Amino acid sequence: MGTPPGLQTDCEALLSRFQETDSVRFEDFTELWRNMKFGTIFCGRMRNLEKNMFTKEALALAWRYFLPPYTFQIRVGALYLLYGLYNTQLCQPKQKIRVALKDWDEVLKFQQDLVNAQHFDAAYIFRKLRLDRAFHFTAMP
Amino acid sequence: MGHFMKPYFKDKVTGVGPPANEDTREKAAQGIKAFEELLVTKWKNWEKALLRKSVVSDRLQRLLQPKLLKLEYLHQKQSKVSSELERQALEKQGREAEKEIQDINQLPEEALLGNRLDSHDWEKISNINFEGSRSAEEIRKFWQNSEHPSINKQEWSREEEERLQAIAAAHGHLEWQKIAEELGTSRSAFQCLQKFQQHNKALKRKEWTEEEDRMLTQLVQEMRVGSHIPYRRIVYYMEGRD
Amino acid sequence: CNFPEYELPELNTRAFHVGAFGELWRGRLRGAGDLSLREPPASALPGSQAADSDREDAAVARDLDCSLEAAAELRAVCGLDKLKCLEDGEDPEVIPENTDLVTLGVRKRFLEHREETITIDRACRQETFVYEMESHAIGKKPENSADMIEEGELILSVNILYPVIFHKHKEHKPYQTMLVLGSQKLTQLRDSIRCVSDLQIGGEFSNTPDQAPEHISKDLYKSAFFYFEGTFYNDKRYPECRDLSRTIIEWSESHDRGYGKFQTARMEDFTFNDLCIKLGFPYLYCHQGDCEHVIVITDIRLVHHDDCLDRTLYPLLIKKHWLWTRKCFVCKMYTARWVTNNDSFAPEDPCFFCDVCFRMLHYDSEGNKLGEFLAYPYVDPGTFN
Amino acid sequence: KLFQASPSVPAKYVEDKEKMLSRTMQLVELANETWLVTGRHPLPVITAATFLAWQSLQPADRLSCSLARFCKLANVDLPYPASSRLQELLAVLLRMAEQLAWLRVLRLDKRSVVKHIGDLLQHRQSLVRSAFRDLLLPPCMLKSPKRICPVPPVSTVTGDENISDSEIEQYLRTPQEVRDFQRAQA
Amino acid sequence: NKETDMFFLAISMVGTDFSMIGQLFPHRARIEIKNKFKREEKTNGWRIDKAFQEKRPFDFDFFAHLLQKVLAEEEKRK
Ligand SMILES: [Zn+2]
Ligand SMILES: [Zn+2]
Repeated sequence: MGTPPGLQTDCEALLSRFQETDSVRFEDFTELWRNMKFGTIFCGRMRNLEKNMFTKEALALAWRYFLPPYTFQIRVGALYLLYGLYNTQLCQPKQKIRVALKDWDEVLKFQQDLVNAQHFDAAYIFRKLRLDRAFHFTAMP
Repeated sequence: MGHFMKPYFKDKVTGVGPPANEDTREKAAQGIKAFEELLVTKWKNWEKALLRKSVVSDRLQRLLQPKLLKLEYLHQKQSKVSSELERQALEKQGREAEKEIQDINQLPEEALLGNRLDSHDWEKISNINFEGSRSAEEIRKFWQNSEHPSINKQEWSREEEERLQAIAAAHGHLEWQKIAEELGTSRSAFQCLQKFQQHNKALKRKEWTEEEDRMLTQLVQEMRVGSHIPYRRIVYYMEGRD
Repeated sequence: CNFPEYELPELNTRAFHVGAFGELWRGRLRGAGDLSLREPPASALPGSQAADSDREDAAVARDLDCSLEAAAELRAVCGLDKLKCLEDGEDPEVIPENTDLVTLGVRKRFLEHREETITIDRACRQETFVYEMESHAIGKKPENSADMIEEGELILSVNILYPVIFHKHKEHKPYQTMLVLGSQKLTQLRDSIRCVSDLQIGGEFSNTPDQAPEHISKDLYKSAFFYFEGTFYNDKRYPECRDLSRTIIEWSESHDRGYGKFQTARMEDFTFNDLCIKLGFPYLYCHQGDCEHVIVITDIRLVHHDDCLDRTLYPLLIKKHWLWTRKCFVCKMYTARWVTNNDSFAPEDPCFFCDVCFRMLHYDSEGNKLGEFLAYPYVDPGTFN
Repeated sequence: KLFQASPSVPAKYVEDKEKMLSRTMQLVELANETWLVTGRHPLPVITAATFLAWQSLQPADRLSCSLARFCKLANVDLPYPASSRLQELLAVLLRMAEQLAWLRVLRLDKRSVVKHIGDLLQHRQSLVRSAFRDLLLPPCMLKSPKRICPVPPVSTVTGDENISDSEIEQYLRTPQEVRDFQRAQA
Repeated sequence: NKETDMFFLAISMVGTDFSMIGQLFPHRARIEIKNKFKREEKTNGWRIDKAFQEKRPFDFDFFAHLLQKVLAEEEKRK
């Protein structure tokens, strides 16, 4: 399947802009999200199966950005993108992010590092996703 | 990735599979057919053209073989024989055979084709002229029933359609060979029945019946999940649809 | 170690033991409650978190090593209002123009050329089966206690390819996707499949078409087996069952056929947790002695509280390919129920006939045989797909 | 090993040994009488004849098999000129096929003719005698040489005592080149 | 072509001593020099005669060096 037509461009542009801001704060990411108005992506005459698999692939690709080798602020921006995509979807039930066994532990260590780094925004967003149980315990993403 | 298509296990050096199993042998002895038998390929114009070529070639060899064999035997006998008058008689026989082979050469392709029910070596034609790709009986049926020129390939006239309908009603829509014979346009039973079924009000129904609705509803409720139903697969069980 | 790795990118993975993989997943989740089948608290707008604040801020403070006030500040910061730029009342059927997404530009380009009187419709988008089955089963719970999925149970996705294959296309395959449990025995999956080959019938009945066989292939033969990691799993519950694996072992082990040494096992001896299997790598199944299917373990994951927890439905069907009905040649529209060979009337051999055409062509009112032909009852795999 | 149902070979390619021998024998004699054997290696022509005979015994499928596949199946080291010998015999085969009425009407080719070799052999003698009246020789020199062994001009004159003397000067080295030769291989 | 010019210049320099010829070129045997002569004579008998007359000073290092240079140039440009 791969990626939706144009989603990769929007995601990479958003992540690049968030990097150029040199800020890890969630305020900046939400401000960009509201300014370019990313949440519309879940509207536009897409039917049930279409919203389901579009959200699945979008969450998988947002996870792909959330993984290494990209550095602290890139991964923080990718986590913010994951949070936005999951919490602005209109699926029923809300579709879950596909995460591999090999990645659960590394993401847990990254959350622990975020806690130790005192940048509690990203750690809280990950914990909020965990409360939503926004992730699926899969073998591959 | 594509190496594992059916058959799942295939011999590396020869590509063959294991020999026939006991269950498969019993099933074959019971006459149970395989799904692979349903695969049939449409007759492209090349297939028809080379079938025609094969038929003409076959008839040509059938007619020529006795003549040329006679000529060759006669020439052998002339070569071995020394008697002068007998040699002259054998030479005359050879001249006659030469004239016969020449006029056969000059015969037209249509004369070579002959009648629809003429005999041919369908087996040899199949396995030597199409290398066994199509079965001998299949080729025989195709030729004699559709491809031979005596078959009425022309489009149906309106009078022909009306008479077909009338005589189909007269014959009770049964024994379509008699229907085709009474039609008198050299049509076949299969052509007549296909035509009637394509314009028979009893088969293709705009209306509905209680049993059709009941079985449609039963199949739909048994299978349907959400908005999906087998629209065109329910037609197997109830009659008169797509 | 049982650590999944890509053998080929996005195509197949290395082999691992399902039980050990599930135990490793549970070890990384047991006691946290994330793998539980119980509904957790969900996010909300900052104007409605007051009820959830007492339950959430303390836990956030404990886990993030931050103060309760810091937890509350984080919650206010991460409020959905900062991300919910669509109001909850907005319909999804229209592209909102107040956006800079290239994705929605492409969506607009797709939708604009589909509004003419010839193109406007709400028909199927690309496929139907997946969402229908999802919405029919997702989030449901069983009517019986014994039919409840265990919390943290493994969910395995198994694809079975149809015996009918295109032979002209290779990117895509004709298959049906099933979901099975780690604890389930392979007996349930074997017994669940409704393959048309089970309905196979035989015998020639041109003289007496009404005397069709009383027994389908399922009533005469029951031999079936799975193939994983070089192991045959043959059924032997019934006398009709035969261990087909012995003949293929005899054939293959006698010569260098390109495959290694093989060994036999019964079908009821293994559960889905006992297998050491790859993901995405093709595997084999067979039944009726000759009806082989291709088995692909597309996916494996732990159960989620939003998944289908109703085990009465398991094994689940979630995706299904399509086969075209075999329409009889006489009317070229209705589905065939009979096929004839040697048929003098038929223009080609074999020729397929519907139950309507067959009798009215080959038989008179009394049912007497007409002409020369051999006739066989036919079951359409394109129908019973 | 073509004549036993070994596991390494499909049973499709097993025949009668005597029929194979007779087909190959008659093909080899045909090659002999057509001047295809004199002054050349017999093993490649024999190998070709065997391959064509085996193909002709069932043209249905063997026409799809290659001589390279054949030697692989038989475990035989094919001579390099086997293909050339086969091509020569195929040209002779077409020259023979042109004689018969049905074959010449059918407008056969190098490939499709495989299924009439028995028929040709049945009437070999008369048809080949007729065809010779149109012989075989090395195709290299059958290119219609309009000139054959042209007579060279007579140049038997040897002069009187010496026709020239500057030749010796032209064939002797100067002292510069003499030193150059001395330093050449130092 | 340049290799042809080299046989001509060599045999100008040294005469028709195929052994020394084949030695100085890196991969040409005496048989190759003979075959080349047998090919070229028909069209370049004049050039062979000119070369016999062209008793060019045969220096070891000069010719070895100009060889190596022009072989390198030809190989690079070819
Ligand atoms: Zn099956
Ligand atoms: Zn009908």
